Amino acid sequence: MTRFDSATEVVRVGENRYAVELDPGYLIGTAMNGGYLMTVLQRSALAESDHLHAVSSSYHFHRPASSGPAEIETRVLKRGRTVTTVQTTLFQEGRTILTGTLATATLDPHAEPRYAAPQPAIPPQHQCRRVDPRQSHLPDDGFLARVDVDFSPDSYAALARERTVTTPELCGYVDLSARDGGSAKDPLAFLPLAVDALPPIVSLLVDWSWAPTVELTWHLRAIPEPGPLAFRSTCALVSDGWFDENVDLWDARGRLVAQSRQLARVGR
Amino acid sequence: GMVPMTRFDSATEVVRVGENRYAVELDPGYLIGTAMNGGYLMTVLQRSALAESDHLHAVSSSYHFHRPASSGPAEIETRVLKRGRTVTTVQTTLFQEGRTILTGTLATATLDPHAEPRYAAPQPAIPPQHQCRRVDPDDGFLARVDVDFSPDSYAALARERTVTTPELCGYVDLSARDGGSAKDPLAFLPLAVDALPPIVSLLVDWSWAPTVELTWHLRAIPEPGPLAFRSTCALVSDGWFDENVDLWDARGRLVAQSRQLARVGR
Ligand SMILES: [Cl-]
Ligand SMILES: [Cl-]
Ligand SMILES: [Cl-]
Ligand SMILES: [Cl-]
Repeated sequence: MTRFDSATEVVRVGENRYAVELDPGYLIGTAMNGGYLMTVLQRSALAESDHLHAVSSSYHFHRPASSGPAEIETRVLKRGRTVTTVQTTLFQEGRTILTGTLATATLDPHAEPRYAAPQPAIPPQHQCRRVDPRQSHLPDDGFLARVDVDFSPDSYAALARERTVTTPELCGYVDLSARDGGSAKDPLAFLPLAVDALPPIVSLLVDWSWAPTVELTWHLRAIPEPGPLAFRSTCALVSDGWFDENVDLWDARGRLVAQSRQLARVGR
Repeated sequence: GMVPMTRFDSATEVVRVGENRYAVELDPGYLIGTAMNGGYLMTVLQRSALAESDHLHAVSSSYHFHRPASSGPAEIETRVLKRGRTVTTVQTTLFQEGRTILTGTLATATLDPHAEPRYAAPQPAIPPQHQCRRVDPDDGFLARVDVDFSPDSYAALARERTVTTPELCGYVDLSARDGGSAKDPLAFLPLAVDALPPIVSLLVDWSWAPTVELTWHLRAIPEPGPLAFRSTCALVSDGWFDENVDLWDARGRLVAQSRQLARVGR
């Protein structure tokens, strides 16, 4: 087992009802990381579905969650031969935290694209640079110790402020941490965390290092084989406190597997 | 003279029939075959959502399309999920003939009309509207909008060009035929993001291309007038494609970012 496998398990407690334990190791401060809460909700949805994969998932974040127990309430909105859509909502201390709606279907793992834009040039993982997480009061050194994130030299330079930031862009490789048990066993389970496992892109543009997510929708495009994911994060506009963070993930083979866009407002 | 209001203004109004309950008439003029255009269905849901909100604007709207709608009456059911000082989130579902058509969840907030970007990537180069081309010809959806394509985009659609990267750009607006430019562009954005030819047309022949999910974000209050657009797509595989539409207003300000995931087949 990897820490993630244990941390993200959801137990069926009743019909359309699940129980989960939020692992404080995924705290980014006083709130749980959003991607971790997505991972748990994704599990609830596929448990209720006749299809294997979460092909489009839209999540609306209402309030921060903390460690300990949380409860999940699911609802199938539409069942179909190709697409089955499930609504899943997370509760904690009598309050709604987050709601997701997921279009589930079963993708062909050997499907050949009819068209595919090339993966943008990203340096090999060995030429990339990682920042060793220092110790933290957060349980087991909090969120930053749950994932290994390798940045291209330019991305590192950007985050470390040792270079000019003309256009906001980060890239490199991401995976579950070596510390917690190595690469994800089930990549698909990890994608919802992966899309939200990187430094907020806004940190490169205004002087806020984070924002609570308001909305994130992400799409599964191909079935990835296990291993670290190549990532690229961009932003087209910061205005009236609002910013867009666009994260794409590719696999070892250069196959686009995830396209994510979240919207968040600074100072909330 | 001119009509004091557009077809769109009448066609997309919603009546409150009870608590968290609205009635709406789907205008057959917005049909693409037997199924109502998705953006028109979004416009109507957005109205119901804002009617239930203490905030003015639909900042993030995520929509899941369960089944196609036909013309005639439909009923809308709303639900406030979260109320806040900055954000209020409203769920809204559309029903027709006892069946769930579409469900949207909208993060609503009030954006500052005078707010200026702290950062902005550049609008892509798009020829002016006068150098663009409109298809010369249909009492359905294509007559509800006026869509001008860059010469290269027109050439691509007309198959007069070798397409490499699937891209379309130009200007879009409510049609002259229907009363001219949108009088409330904020109400028109949910239709605009889904008012273009499917991007997958450039890559494959297709007989059906239904939207599965669309999420779009409102980035600035647009000034009235035709919207500059750009539509792109990164992968068409296993019968699915992504359609990414960005919209800018007359002053080159980014106002909408849309991504939909859709099926494609023959
Ligand atoms: Cl925090
Ligand atoms: Cl059903
Ligand atoms: Cl079906
Ligand atoms: Cl509330």
